[PDB]
Amino acid sequence: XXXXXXXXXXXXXXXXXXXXXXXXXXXXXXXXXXXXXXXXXXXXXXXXXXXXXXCDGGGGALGHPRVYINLDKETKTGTCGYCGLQFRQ
Amino acid sequence: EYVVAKLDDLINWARRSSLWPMTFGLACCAVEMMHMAAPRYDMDRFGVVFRASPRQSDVMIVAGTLTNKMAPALRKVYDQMPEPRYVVSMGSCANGGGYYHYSYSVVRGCDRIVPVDIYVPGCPPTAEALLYGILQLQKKIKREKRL
Amino acid sequence: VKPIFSRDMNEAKRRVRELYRAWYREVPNTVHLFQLDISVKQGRDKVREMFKKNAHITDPRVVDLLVIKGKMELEETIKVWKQRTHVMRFFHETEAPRPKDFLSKFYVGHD
Amino acid sequence: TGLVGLAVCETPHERLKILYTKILDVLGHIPKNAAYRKYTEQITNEKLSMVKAEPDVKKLEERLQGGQIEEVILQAENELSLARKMIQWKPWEPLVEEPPASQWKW
Amino acid sequence: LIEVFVDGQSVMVEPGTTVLQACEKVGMQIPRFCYHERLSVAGNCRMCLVEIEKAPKVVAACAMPVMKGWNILTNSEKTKKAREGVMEFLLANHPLDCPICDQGGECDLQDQSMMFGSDRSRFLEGKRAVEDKNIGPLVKTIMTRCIQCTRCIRFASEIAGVDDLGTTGRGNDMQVGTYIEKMFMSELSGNIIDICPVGALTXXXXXXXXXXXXXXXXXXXXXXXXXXXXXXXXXXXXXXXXXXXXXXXXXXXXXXXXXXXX
Amino acid sequence: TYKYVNLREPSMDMKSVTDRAAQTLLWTELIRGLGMTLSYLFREPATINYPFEKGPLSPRFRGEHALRRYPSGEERCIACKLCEAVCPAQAITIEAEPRADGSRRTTRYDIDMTKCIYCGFCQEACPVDAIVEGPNFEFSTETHEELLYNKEKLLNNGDKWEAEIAANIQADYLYR
Amino acid sequence: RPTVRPRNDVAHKQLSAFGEYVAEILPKYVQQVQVSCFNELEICIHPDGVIPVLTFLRDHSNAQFKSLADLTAVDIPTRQNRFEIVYNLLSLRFNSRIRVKTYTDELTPIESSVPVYKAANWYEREIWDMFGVFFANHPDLRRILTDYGFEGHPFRKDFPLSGYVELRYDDEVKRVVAEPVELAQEFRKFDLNSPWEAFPAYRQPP
Ligand SMILES: NC(=O)c1ccc[n+]([C@@H]2O[C@H](COP(=O)([O-])OP(=O)(O)OC[C@H]3O[C@@H](n4cnc5c(N)ncnc54)[C@H](OP(=O)(O)O)[C@@H]3O)[C@@H](O)[C@H]2O)c1
Ligand code: SF4
Ligand code: SF4
Ligand code: SF4
Ligand code: SF4
Ligand code: SF4
Ligand code: FES
Ligand SMILES: [Zn+2]
Repeated sequence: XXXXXXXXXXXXXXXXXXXXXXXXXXXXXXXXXXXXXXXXXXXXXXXXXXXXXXCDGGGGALGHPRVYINLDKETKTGTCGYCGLQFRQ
Repeated sequence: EYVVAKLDDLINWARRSSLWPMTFGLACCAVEMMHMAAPRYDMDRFGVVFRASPRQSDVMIVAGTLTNKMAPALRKVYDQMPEPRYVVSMGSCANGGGYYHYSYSVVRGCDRIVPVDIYVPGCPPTAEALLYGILQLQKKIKREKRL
Repeated sequence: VKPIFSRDMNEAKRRVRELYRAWYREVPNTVHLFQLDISVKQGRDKVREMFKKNAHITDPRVVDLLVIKGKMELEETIKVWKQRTHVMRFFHETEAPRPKDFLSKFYVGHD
Repeated sequence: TGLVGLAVCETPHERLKILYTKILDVLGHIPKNAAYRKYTEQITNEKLSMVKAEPDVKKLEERLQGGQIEEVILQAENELSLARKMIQWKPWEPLVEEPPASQWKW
Repeated sequence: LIEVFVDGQSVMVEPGTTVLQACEKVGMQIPRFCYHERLSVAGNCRMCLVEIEKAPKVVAACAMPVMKGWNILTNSEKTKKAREGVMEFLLANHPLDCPICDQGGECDLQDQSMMFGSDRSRFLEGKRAVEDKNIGPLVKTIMTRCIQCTRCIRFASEIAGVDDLGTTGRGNDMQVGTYIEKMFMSELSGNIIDICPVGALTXXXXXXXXXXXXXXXXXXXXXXXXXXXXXXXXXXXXXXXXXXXXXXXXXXXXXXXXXXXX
Repeated sequence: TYKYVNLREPSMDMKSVTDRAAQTLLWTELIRGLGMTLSYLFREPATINYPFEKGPLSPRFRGEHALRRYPSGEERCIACKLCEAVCPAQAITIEAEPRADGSRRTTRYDIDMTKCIYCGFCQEACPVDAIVEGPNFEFSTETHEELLYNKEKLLNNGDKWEAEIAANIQADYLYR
Repeated sequence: RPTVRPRNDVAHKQLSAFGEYVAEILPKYVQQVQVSCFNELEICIHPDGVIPVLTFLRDHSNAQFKSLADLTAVDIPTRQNRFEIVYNLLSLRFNSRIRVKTYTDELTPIESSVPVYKAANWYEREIWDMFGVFFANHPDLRRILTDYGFEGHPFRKDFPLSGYVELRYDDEVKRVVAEPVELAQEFRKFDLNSPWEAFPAYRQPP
């Protein structure tokens, strides 16, 4: 999504009737690719066997402190503090 | 028409060949500036000559930290320089006060004293990264005086 | 007594007088030796406005410290020291400068 | 043979004996009740006995110095200046100066 | 008034004064979790355990009064062995939220681990998690971060009026929630987020906006609602976002108005 | 310990005096000093031309800042202000707002290159390992504005270096 | 303890003998307070006589210090008397480190250490620069670390880190480097101070 000319990335406003933005005219402004967090919802939810499940990115190699997530309510799946990954049952 | 465009590049090639920098020993950056002389990473007679001299030199490297005591001192050096002059702010202190910054004595930005064309971000500015500063300067010289 | 400083009450006033003569003689000398800058007459007017802000005199302890400081910041010219028309310049060149009024300052909106 | 310092290593005995006997008299001019005279005298008398017993031996120089006689002579040379300054400015004999304000803990 | 020496220094105290209340006169703060200012005196943690001069078992500071002239040491050998132990029990079943958690430096439990608890290691394997409790406008409540104490439980019963928070289970499954799905009433219950030591109950309007680190505090009386004075407002560059209740003797009873907190 | 720098009269009589005089009459030791550079000329120089050859490095090296992300999308930075307070230059600024619904990860994220003395402190203080210092040298601008890093974006554009970062961090977990 | 303790106290009682020996002279003119902690000795001195204390330890039969090398000063606004000039002294023959302190507010002049120690005059210039403490009977009191057109004293806790005159433009005037501009970037004031007392025994009763 883009408003007029400049494209919005990670919730950002361009300019109100072109007043603040003037430097980004000759040089092209930066934009993060897929910054709308569409890849967060694109990942499929994993099925759980236990009442509480531990989350990890990829062991001790990837930066993820261990958080236990509770699954009690049927509506709205529980997600960890670091990841957008959801768990059911 | 064709000769006019090609002769301009020949004058620009003269600065692309050799650049004489000022040896300012005003920093820890200056020790890394001495690593440009150190054989492992060299622009020495590739372009750089360590003869320096306040008048004959074309380039001046502002090495690191500048105080309010050196603020009038470095300004008069810039006036002694010839018209084709390029200023490299090698080091984070030279870019805008890497450390200190909010301090009373250290001048922020260097551009408040002397205008900068090429910025080098590194504290201990690695000689590998320092090699870019001279190579970018040579690349930046493209076209001078059309009419 | 405690503490000594340098002079006692009345003697401290005459130390300023000796300091005033030494700085009054240097402002014509710091035009040819240094730079033209502004004016010889305007440089002497800069002296009088400096001493007006310092004019209070309640204790000799405060006065004596001003003499030592006065024999330093005004000494930065006598024994020939590098400044290059940047140091030892007291007057603002790029000052706006702001005024104290409820109509002038409030229109610009400050504090 | 010469010492490493700028002071020349001169072969002189009893030179240490003259200076150490001179300083004892200066201490017994003005201070008498003070502890400064009472404590410094017994160290000097202990050192003078080592000079009288040992004749030009390096072991005598090794006692409380161990940097030859040249370093020990410098200790005696400034001792007369330190004793005269202590006699001129009263500090050891008299104590009557005001106490500091009650604050010390950071 | 009966006098009893605490850490050798003698301090005069009332006949019905608490052990922690007596410690305040000697200028020493014991490790706390259950309040002493306005909330009712209750156990249900055993952190403030102090050892007497001649006693086989340590007594809690909130419950046990001084009464008789008995010596009690704050920096004792038995107390330090106790304080390091209880901290490990509190953190054996703690969800690990510290970087994500709304509090960080403001958290009382965060400081007590640094000051009193064991540093080198903590023996733990497998922590239980609680389901998120229902909350209305103020305070985005997370039951996992809660340590299960009695502070907010008594706050709704005594200070706020309308009771909602209580007990739900028995073991390490008992939640501090309302059990029945119902939103919390306004009145003066907006100050409940400021009461809790852990990062469990924290204001939803100013959640994750600014941490306790790097925020300039200034005290000012609130304009909205009459008889409101002393409220700390964190600047944290340009615009103020968090407003917390400052301690007052007579003007306010250490609780901000629900209209003023949001 | 004592080592002594003074020679204490190398010349004594006849034979020891003449050779000490011969080096001062003509030169000898200058010709011997000439031979030191002579052999130094023949041996191969250790020189690296930058546009073609590259100098030695390490698995852990700090250059230009770039923030990493999870393998299945999602920004790894959690917004703590942890790295903000540790920063000795105060180059890093962070203001956080909730992302749409549920998630709470950043809004303002500027790292000044006018500041920053390069510590790896922000790499160390980070519990989620967001800022990982990649092998970077190439950075040269015309202005301060072009040099100081904006709200993530250019930091997120470190994807071109994140392939090396992922390889370098594999030599970082359980340190060396 | 194996890794928790740095060093066991053994020379502490040996260094405590110095805490008695100088105090055995007992001057109200000199001695006052003697503090000894962590293999180190600290003495504070009455303002009236500082030179007689410095002539002592120099030479002397019992202890030979000679080097009155490093010289510091403390800025603290808690006490009624502000500054605290701290002398760090080292012995070569004796191998020990002793400390000499001053307790006076010293906005009013204090006695110089130039006649006793040669390198002391350079440090005395720094104290007049950063703190603003004048030394009586001093030869050549000149500014070193401060600017030539600098107002006040750069270290004092009464004024900010940025200062009043700090930013130096060039702009409109061809040669004159600017001074009166005062604005700088915002230094974030951290309010990080931990609740609960850090250490016992250090707590003082109100
Ligand atoms: N003291 C006086 O002489 C005096 C007295 C009274 C009034 N004034 C007024 O004050 C002003 C003084 O200005 P100045 O003479 O100092 O300016 P200037 O030195 O001539 O500088 C003007 C610059 O603008 C560029 N430029 C202008 N027109 C251009 C065009 N058509 N195409 C490309 N480049 C162009 C030129 O670049 P290139 O060289 O690269 O083309 C030149 O470097 C005048 O406008 C005049 O009205 C002056
Ligand atoms: S940028 Fe780093 S290396 Fe260069 S002068 Fe500053 S502190 Fe020294
Ligand atoms: S409640 Fe306190 S200790 Fe626990 S995660 Fe939150 S901030 Fe950290
Ligand atoms: S929410 Fe807080 S106050 Fe309430 S029981 Fe849990 S830890 Fe205690
Ligand atoms: S870089 Fe790391 S420490 Fe800094 S805010 Fe992001 S997650 Fe927190
Ligand atoms: S490397 Fe150091 S100075 Fe640079 S952002 Fe990280 S903590 Fe700050
Ligand atoms: S703090 Fe006293 S019982 Fe919990
Ligand atoms: Zn996760």
